[PDB]
Amino acid sequence: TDSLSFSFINFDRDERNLIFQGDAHTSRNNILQLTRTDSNGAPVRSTVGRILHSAQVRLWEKSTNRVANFQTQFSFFLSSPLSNPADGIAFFIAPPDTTIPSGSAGGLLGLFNPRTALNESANQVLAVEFDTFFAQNSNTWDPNYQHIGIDVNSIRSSKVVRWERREGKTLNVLVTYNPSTRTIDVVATYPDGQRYQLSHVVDLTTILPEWVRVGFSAASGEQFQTHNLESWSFTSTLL
Amino acid sequence: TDSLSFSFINFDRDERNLIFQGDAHTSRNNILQLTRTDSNGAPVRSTVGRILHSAQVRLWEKSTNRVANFQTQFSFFLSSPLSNPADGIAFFIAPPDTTIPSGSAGGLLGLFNPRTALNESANQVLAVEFDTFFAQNSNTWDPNYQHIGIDVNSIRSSKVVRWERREGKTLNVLVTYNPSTRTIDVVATYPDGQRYQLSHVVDLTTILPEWVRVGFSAASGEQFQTHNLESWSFTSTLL
Ligand SMILES: CO[C@H]1O[C@H](CO)[C@@H](O)[C@H](O[C@H]2O[C@H](CO)[C@@H](O)[C@H](O)[C@@H]2O)[C@@H]1O
Ligand SMILES: CO[C@H]1O[C@H](CO)[C@@H](O)[C@H](O[C@H]2O[C@H](CO)[C@@H](O)[C@H](O)[C@@H]2O)[C@@H]1O
Ligand SMILES: *[C@@H]1O[C@H](CO)[C@@H](O)[C@H](O)[C@H]1NC(C)=O
Ligand SMILES: *[C@@H]1O[C@H](CO)[C@@H](O)[C@H](O)[C@H]1NC(C)=O
Ligand SMILES: [Ca+2]
Ligand SMILES: [Ca+2]
Ligand SMILES: [Mn+2]
Ligand SMILES: [Mn+2]
Repeated sequence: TDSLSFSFINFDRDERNLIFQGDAHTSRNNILQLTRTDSNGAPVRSTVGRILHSAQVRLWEKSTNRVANFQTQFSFFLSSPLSNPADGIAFFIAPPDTTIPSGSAGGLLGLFNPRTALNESANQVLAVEFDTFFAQNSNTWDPNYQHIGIDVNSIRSSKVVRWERREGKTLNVLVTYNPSTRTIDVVATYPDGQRYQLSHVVDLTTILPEWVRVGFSAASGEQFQTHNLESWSFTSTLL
Repeated sequence: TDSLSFSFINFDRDERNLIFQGDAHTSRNNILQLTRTDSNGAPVRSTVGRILHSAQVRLWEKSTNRVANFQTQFSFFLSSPLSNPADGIAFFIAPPDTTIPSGSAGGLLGLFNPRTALNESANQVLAVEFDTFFAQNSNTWDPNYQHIGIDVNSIRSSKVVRWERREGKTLNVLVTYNPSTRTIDVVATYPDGQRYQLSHVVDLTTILPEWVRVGFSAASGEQFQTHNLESWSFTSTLL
């Protein structure tokens, strides 16, 4: 596979190219609802949902020292009745057989096991997190504010920028990887022009295997919110 | 899925996004060898191989009357010691669960069952065939010359154009579907400029289900040749 691209303007109840994990489901409004809701659509405690595209990405080739670039765009909104809604949504990249770790329903965002969430040698994941919950006695790795973070094999972000959750409002995001500069760049905006930018230098060939899957994860622990993925496009080329 | 694209500059022995059926395999020269070879690489009798991309294409949407377009490019060469090498290679589109029919190793090109190969109501397939074998007492549906054909639910092509097989030589092909004119167009060239063109009006929403897979099939019966797929790119958008 030397190039791969796909897009979801919205999400289809009869989709065939998504792997659904945990509580992820497609709503009647063509929204990918990652986390569990009750019969009235209200968010509930202790839930993880994830999606991965069924098509795998060749991120690099050992035999030839080629590396892929990628560009991905997505939009989402979060809703909750709580003053401290939790826990957040992340774009992520992981080995193709990745599954939801035990104990990941909460501040580990469906990406990490509590026993190894800070142990880089035990993980293989790149994530861009939109983290709404930062209580310092439970999310001890977090900054003391809502934030966007680039995560490399750890729930402790390598880089963060302060971010403002806006109840019910859509955030649009562009994430790119440049293999020649080994840079992940993140740009996120709200419709009124409020902008967030974050970057981190990481050689993805050192943290991920040759073939990966890409997708999204979200979770709630004892505090909760819906995590509503509205759209997603992805392009990759193996230079 | 509102758009899907992928490409193979050549073929990877460690590919992850191809469904291999029958004798299809990837050679040490990064060639997709569809049909069976012996230990010396020589083609053998009575073999079918097919590949399908693992990602499914939404060809149309019943709920919304949207229809996809697609453009696909590929190249292949055929090799054989015989005066009458057989049987040919086809690009095809079929339901996602499609498998090799029994008795398809020969002039049915790995696409049809002998009992229903001419019964349109029993099939769901669009194929563009490159047919090298036309003996009139066994391939009774064929023109009496080598040909490119557009096949709609039948091994008897809806449209044909005379074509010249060239031993060991690469043919480059572009196939497109225009949903507004419901036209399949085929253009094939050899490096010296020799050109072949063929088109056929067929409403794909009337012959194929909403979700399909795309790929290639080749077969040999009592006469034989290798069917060597060199490259393949595919793009589709659901307008
Ligand atoms: C009200 O819940 C907060 O206080 C509790 C007691 O200190 C914590 O157990 C609780 O942590 C869990 O919920 C959060 C938010 O969903 C989650 O981030 C964390 O991983 C735990 O699941 C929370 O701090
Ligand atoms: C020498 O084989 C030709 O003559 C035989 C006797 O008439 C046929 O059985 C034979 O047909 C089978 O092979 C061809 C070529 O591979 C294939 O197109 C056909 O479907 C049969 O498998 C062939 O005509
Ligand atoms: C980190 O994880 C690896 C693999 O599970 C393990 O060998 C190592 O001991 C762990 N480190 C700590 C400090 O637990
Ligand atoms: C064609 O196929 C259909 C479905 O298998 C069958 O009902 C029909 O009788 C077939 N026609 C003939 C002439 O065999
Ligand atoms: Ca957190
Ligand atoms: Ca034939
Ligand atoms: Mn965080
Ligand atoms: Mn024919």
